Amino acid sequence: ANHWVLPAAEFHGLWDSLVYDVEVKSHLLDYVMTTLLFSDKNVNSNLITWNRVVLLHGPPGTGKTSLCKALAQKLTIRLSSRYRYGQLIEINSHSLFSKWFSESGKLVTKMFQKIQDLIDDKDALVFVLIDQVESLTAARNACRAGTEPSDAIRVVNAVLTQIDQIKRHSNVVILTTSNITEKIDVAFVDRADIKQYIGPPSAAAIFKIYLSCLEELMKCQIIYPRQQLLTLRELEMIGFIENNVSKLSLLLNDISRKSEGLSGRVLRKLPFLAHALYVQAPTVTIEGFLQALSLAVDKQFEERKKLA
Amino acid sequence: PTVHVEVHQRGSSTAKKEDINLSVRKLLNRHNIGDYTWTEFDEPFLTRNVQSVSIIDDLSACTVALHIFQLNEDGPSSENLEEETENIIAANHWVLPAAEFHGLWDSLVYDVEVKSHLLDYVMTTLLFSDKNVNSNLITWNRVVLLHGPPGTGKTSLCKALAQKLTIRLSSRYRYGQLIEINSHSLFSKWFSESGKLVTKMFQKIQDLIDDKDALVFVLIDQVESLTAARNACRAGTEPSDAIRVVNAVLTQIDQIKRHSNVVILTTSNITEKIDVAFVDRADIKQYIGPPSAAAIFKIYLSCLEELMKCQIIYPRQQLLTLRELEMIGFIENNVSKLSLLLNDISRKSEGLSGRVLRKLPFLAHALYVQAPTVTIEGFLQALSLAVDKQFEERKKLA
Amino acid sequence: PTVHVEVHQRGSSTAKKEDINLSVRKLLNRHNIGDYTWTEFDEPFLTRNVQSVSIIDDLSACTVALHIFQLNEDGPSSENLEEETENIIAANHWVLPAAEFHGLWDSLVYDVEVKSHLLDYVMTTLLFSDKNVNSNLITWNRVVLLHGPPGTGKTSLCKALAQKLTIRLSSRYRYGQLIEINSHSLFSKWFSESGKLVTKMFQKIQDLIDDKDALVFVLIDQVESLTAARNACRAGTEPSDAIRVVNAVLTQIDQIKRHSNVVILTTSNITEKIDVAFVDRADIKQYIGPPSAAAIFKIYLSCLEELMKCQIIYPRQQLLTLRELEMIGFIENNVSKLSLLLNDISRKSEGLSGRVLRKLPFLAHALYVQAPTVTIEGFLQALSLAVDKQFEERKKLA
Amino acid sequence: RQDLNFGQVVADVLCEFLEVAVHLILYVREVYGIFQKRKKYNVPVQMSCHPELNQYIQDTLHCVKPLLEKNDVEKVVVVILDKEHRPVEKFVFEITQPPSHVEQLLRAFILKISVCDAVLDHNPPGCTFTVLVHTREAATRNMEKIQVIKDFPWILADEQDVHMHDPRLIPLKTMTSDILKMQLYVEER
Ligand SMILES: Nc1ncnc2c1ncn2[C@@H]1O[C@H](COP(=O)(O)OP(=O)(O)OP(O)(O)=S)[C@@H](O)[C@H]1O
Ligand SMILES: Nc1ncnc2c1ncn2[C@@H]1O[C@H](COP(=O)(O)OP(=O)(O)OP(O)(O)=S)[C@@H](O)[C@H]1O
Ligand SMILES: Nc1ncnc2c1ncn2[C@@H]1O[C@H](COP(=O)(O)OP(=O)(O)OP(O)(O)=S)[C@@H](O)[C@H]1O
Repeated sequence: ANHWVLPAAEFHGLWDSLVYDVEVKSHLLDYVMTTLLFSDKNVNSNLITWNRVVLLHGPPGTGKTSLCKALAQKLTIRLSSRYRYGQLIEINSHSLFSKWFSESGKLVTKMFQKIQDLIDDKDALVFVLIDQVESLTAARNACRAGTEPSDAIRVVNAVLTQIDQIKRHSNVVILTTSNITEKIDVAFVDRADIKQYIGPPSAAAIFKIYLSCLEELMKCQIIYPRQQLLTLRELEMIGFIENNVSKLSLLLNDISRKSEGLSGRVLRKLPFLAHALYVQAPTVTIEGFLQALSLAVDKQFEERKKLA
Repeated sequence: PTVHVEVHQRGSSTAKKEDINLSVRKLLNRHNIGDYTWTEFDEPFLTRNVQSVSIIDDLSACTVALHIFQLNEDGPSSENLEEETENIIAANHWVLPAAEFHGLWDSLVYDVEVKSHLLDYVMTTLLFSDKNVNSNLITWNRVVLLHGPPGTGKTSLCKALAQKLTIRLSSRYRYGQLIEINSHSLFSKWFSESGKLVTKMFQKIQDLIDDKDALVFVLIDQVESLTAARNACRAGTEPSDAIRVVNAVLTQIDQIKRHSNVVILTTSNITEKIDVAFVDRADIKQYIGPPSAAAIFKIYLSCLEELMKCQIIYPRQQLLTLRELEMIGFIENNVSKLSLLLNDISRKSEGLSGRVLRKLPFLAHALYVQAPTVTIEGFLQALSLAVDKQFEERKKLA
Repeated sequence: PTVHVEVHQRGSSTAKKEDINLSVRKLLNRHNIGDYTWTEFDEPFLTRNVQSVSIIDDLSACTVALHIFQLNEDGPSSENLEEETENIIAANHWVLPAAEFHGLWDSLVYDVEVKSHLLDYVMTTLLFSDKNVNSNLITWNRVVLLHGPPGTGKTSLCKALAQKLTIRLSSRYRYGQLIEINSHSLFSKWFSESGKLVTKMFQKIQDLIDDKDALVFVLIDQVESLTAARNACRAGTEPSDAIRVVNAVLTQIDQIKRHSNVVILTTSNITEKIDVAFVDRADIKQYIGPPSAAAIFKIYLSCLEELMKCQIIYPRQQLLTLRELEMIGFIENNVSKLSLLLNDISRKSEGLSGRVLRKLPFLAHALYVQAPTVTIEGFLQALSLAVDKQFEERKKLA
Repeated sequence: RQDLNFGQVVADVLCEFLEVAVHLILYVREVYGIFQKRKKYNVPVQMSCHPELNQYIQDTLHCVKPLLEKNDVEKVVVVILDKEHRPVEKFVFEITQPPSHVEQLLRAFILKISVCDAVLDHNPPGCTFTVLVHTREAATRNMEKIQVIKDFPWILADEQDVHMHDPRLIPLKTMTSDILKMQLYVEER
């Protein structure tokens, strides 16, 4: 399993950069706020249901792990009154299966003695990121017609019950990514209550992604002419009227509209892609760079239509 | 207006790199001048060290960069990614390109400048890594993925890319590498050992990569035999470690992105079966199909030239390429009707996989010549018969 | 116009090779002699040495080097592959020319010249191999695929050839071989051992191949058992193992692409289940259908000659061949009645495969008129009825 | 219709079953008093309280558990032995392997090795064990498959720890099984 003491030098640009227009980020924020406030409030679960489990799902490569990591960062800094710091644990399901039970049981037992040592001090806020949960139900679907179940199903079940063992305290949060929208055979689908859907960013997020990308390309003079671009608030107060100063914004807005639903990770690789193929120059002017980006979004759409 | 020129110098010689550099430099200063290559040298020392010099695309001497390379003659050094308990081959680790890969780029002929696309893509990769561009605000994982019908060059393009990249980056990197991972030798009869083997394999890859100058192109030729459809291969249960290797592979590839000198060339005949988490993790999901009429013309030109060289065909002739055939006016003045017939064959030979396209001269000669030596028009009409019979064979097999 | 001669030299005889070469020169050039064969008579010592001399398609001004051979009288040699407890013969192994395959290549009758193409393929392979044509510029993978309706002489042409060649290519290649592959041993219930020993079997074939005088003839019967199409469905049907074998054969069919002492003869009758990355690697892809009228007449001629030699028939009478029959003008005479009537029987029995065409005398003497010695005046009619029976035996089967 | 492959645990579990076994036998053979009575595999297994010795077994066996998975192993022998490294109690797990029944009959195994102290005479305390891995290749062929573990090294078949003798077998078990021919037997000396 991985481990993060606190949002490090790799943990700012994500949340400062992940951009969705449904403001699901604020939604995750206040959902977790409600969860923690109810928990310290000692409300009873039977009449009103509340669990410390949050599940994230949607197409693959849309931010779910980055969203979980940045969310952990944001919650551990925001909660500046109860927990002085947090702990992020990324439990990989792969490395737990030994040859047979009597080894894997001791291994998982040692891992969760370490986890209990960590949680014993309730000073901090601890997370767990079970990366993929479907890797624990596929091994359970093979009770017949597969490997020796005594060594596969038993271990995953002895992990699934230890999940409920850990979840029992009052400063734990459970985060997972699934990437299927129908149901999950593990007890993290029906029993989960914060099940937020993530999809491709909308047309208003392509602008904010692209401006940050172009700024980063500005930082080291890859694009020579340092021209000033304007935040979407400017294009909406101006009235969307063309002039000599806010035209690049117009072209980039048309681009953002054309690039609606590709992905999160892909809309971040597109400037590099456009520069690689369609620019063929060591330094570029933004005016032709935007046309190259147009050709690149057209190319990406053409490819995704070309894979049959 | 950068123009690249690369010189193959014979492995027997041992002259110092910069002395032969300046020698071929005044060679160009003697020439001062289309992609052309020489082997009929004049200067004695020039003859003793270099075997050939090649110009690769009316620019006389605007600017040239010079690359010198030493073809290796020993085969791949196999490796067993195991504790020697079970003898199974793991990867055919190559070295700076062997003589087997020579001429490979020239053999492969593609319709519309895809070759250059991968070229400047990797060039851009290093270029952006040079300006210290911040990783998080913009990033890219290296994975390339080539897909299409069978026989289009996709398991013949990754090796040639290794070749020319190790040739071109010679000024920046002393040696390249290549690791053709053997996908079938990664799993195990015991369960939970496939995960143990994949991490050891890619850990060995990382060890090989650690030399920040050492260029490494991992080659996974049959990813669809390594990345089974993660949801589809769960209905009708496989064992535990079927969609438990895809995740580890994905994790290690996402890990490899933070190393400056890596490419990951992958090929696939079947796309509907690879993945959903992979078929979107590749930068250039490049599609290579059957070559067009011009590419087919260049293919047949290379074939006929080679047969003229080896004397399978007795009288040497001259065949005008397409760009000369444009200027001649396509007249019938007994100088270029042979190239016109070859163009007709190129026209009617559309859709063939491009592997059959190299096969076809041999098949034509075998079946319809029954002689050990021929003229040119006989071989052309035999090739026409061969393409027709290939069409008939495709029809009768349904 | 070169015409070939094969001479069968007994296993009893011990006279050295060249001695019998010169002896057969004395023989043939004292007779000074489309296909007419002689036995080992007309001289004592050669009667002690040779068995038969046969010519294959008039003054014979330019003759061939005599192809003189001893049949080996030891059959298959089972060779297991598993390290422990194989218990399943994975590959039968003849050393040609074996005893059983004798006369096989001459019984088979095709009137479409499949033998000519499938023969000259190897001759041209040798021609391009010896004069050293570059692999990159012209290449071919050595695979032969044969398909058609069931039972038409597809496994009997993939074995009658692996002998005929060793007879033809005796001067160059000094002993042939033949490996019959037991596909169903390659698969395995275990997790990843299904391809991890296909590679082992092709490794063993390679180990047999290194001896540069051998002329290995790998044979795969009913390929669909080995290269079933990759896209069946997403379910557990055809588990993940059956995606990774079909592309484990294909990564070995091309690692033995470089040798010139190898051919891979393969058979299949349901083509639509062979993966399409194999249906393109094949170099000839030949289709052999049920025989036509002339082939039928020749088959019946062979059967009748064999019986009246074996005396399951009354005092024998001579029969006429299509050439002589057309030469005489189809006139009803003291001998032609049998020829014309057998011609009608042939002209009636089209559409049937070879198996039934060769059973038919046995059934026609097993069910219909039975008297241990039967005259040809009646027996031909006793065959005709049987023919109709088969057609009736189809209609009731719908 | 779904035909399907299999996922054997065949060769590894044995040694780690030996783990339980050895953790039992190190107890029962009276060669461990730092052992404690515990519960595992539905039997009164007697294990060790030291996690340090648990990781020592992790090294000794659970490092070679996929390395012992070669099927060449003939005799997985717990040599119960004095300072000279020569047996008094040859727990010869003669693994005649024909490649939950395994614990169904190792129920008898564990249970009867537990009863073996009613058959084992009073073996002197202060005597340790060695795991003699009898392979099909003599004199420790292929050092790699036995020294797979990096931190835990292996040694060749040096003259001392290679031989045994005094084979009086009272076959406390002969528990043949499906995957296993666990011809365990306690060859006294
Ligand atoms: N909408 C997005 N906005 C801003 N940055 C993004 C976005 N999507 C992806 N990124 C970045 O691009 C990379 C995508 O990788 P991940 O966030 O880990 O995707 P994921 O959650 O793992 O999806 P799967 O189902 O596991 S394939 C990450 O480095 C993200 O930080
Ligand atoms: N443009 C081209 N013109 C002529 N021949 C070509 C061309 N491209 C490739 N080839 C031939 O194709 C061969 C390489 O085939 P591959 O691309 O490796 O087949 P493959 O894609 O691996 O086949 P699979 O695995 O069934 S999809 C070389 O020997 C070339 O001679
Ligand atoms: N053209 C032919 N003329 C006469 N007999 C033939 C002919 N073709 C095949 N046969 C008979 O075929 C008998 C052998 O049957 P097989 O050839 O095994 O059939 P097959 O043709 O192998 O088809 P499969 O794949 O094995 S269905 C031979 O002994 C021949 O008698």
